[PDB]
Amino acid sequence: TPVEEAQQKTIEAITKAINYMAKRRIGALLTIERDTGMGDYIETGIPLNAKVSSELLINIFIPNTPLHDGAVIMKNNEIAAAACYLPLSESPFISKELGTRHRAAVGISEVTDSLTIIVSEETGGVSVAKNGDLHRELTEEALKEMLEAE
Amino acid sequence: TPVEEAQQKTIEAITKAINYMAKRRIGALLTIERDTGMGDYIETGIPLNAKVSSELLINIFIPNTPLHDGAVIMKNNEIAAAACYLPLSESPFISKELGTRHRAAVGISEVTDSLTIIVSEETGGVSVAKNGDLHRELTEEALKEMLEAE
Ligand SMILES: CC(C)NC(=O)Nc1ccccc1
Ligand SMILES: [Mg+2]
Repeated sequence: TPVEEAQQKTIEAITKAINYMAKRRIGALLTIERDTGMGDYIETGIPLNAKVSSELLINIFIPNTPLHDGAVIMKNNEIAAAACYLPLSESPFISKELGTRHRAAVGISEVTDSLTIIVSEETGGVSVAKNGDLHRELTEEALKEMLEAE
Repeated sequence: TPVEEAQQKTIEAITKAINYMAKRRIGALLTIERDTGMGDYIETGIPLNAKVSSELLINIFIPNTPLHDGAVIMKNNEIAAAACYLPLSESPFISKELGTRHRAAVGISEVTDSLTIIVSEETGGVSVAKNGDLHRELTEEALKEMLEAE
């Protein structure tokens, strides 16, 4: 159906952008709003309300640019805003070598049902935060399964 | 009115982005649609349909990124698409040292009433193409006045 084709197109756009950033070890933080509304965090960023594309996602996260500092938040199949604030987790159970990008992803996942994708700037490793937990060292197959499950 | 305030915000966003890119010698090609519809050219690019911001305009044009090659086309207060094709002018009044961005800008200006801004990656100079003419080496003040008058 139209809705299904649109969801698959967005999943493909995300995975392509994530693959590009993982290869180049470009740090990234991408939160997908679900049932819990995140308007209050969207409002902290730069409004975009833009169509999703792998190209736009990549251009947002390029290091040392206006938009790369903070989270992209997606809502209703669009990029709602970039450079958004997310709350930092105080969980003592996050791997100690990880920094604020991952703690922000876990933090928003503690108070929403959202799914957040993180690319490490140190390793290019890809992880997902959901329900207060961080799922690390994901393959492409694993991230896709997570997006389809979501 | 709200229409006039939105226009002023878009002009402020455009001028801030152009000023930033000029200082850094970031090549840019930005066409503002007017009364002649540019749908045929918009459809050649990557759709964004995004709210304008100086930050997004800058991020689009960062060298060696997916979106930087080709024109950004704006429709009113939105970035409609990036990496768009524009036709190349054959006018003999284009300085011979100028490259394809300037020739594309004059080209679209010959078949539309649009206003196109170009930042040279060679010199950082700012120019505008309108009605088949290229006006070069604009001050910040002159550009803003041209946009306000448009
Ligand atoms: C060089 C690596 C880091 N290449 C990848 O493509 N990794 C990756 C990990 C999770 C999801 C998608 C891609
Ligand atoms: Mg002059």
